[PDB]
Amino acid sequence: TNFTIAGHEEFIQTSSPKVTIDCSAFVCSNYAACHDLLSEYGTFCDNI
Amino acid sequence: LSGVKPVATVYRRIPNLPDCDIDNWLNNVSVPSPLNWERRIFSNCNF
Ligand SMILES: *[C@@H]1O[C@H](CO)[C@@H](O[C@@H]2O[C@H](CO)[C@@H](O)[C@H](O)[C@H]2NC(C)=O)[C@H](O)[C@H]1NC(C)=O
Repeated sequence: TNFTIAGHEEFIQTSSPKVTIDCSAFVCSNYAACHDLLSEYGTFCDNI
Repeated sequence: LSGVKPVATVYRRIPNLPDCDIDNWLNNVSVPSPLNWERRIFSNCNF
C-alpha cells in the first residue's frame, strides 16, 4: 500500500597495478661474473 | 634501456689483539749497557 525508494552500492575491480621486473638488477646487481654465468642459461630472462 | 663499482672502499674492524707497544720499551728511561743488552720477546700483538 505504501512504498519508498532505497539505494545500494557495489564495487567491481577493473584494473590492477602494473609491475615491471628486470634481471639486470634482481639476480645480478652490478657484477660481471654473475652476468657471465647468467648468460649461460640462454634466453631465460627474455621470457619474463 | 640499461640500468660501475667505485674503487673507494671503507674497511673498519675492531682488533682482536692488543697493541705491541714497542715504542714504550725502546724509549725507556733505562738504557742497558752493551754487556747487558736486555731482551724482550713480543708475540700475539698488533704493530
Ligand atoms: C507512506 O509513508 C511515509 C513515511 O512513513 C508517510 O509520510 C509521513 O506521513 C505522515 C502522516 O501524514 C507525516 O506526519 C510524516 O511527516 C510523513 N513523513 C515523510 C518523510 O513524508 C506517508 O504519509 C505514507 N503514505 C501513506 C499513504 O500512508
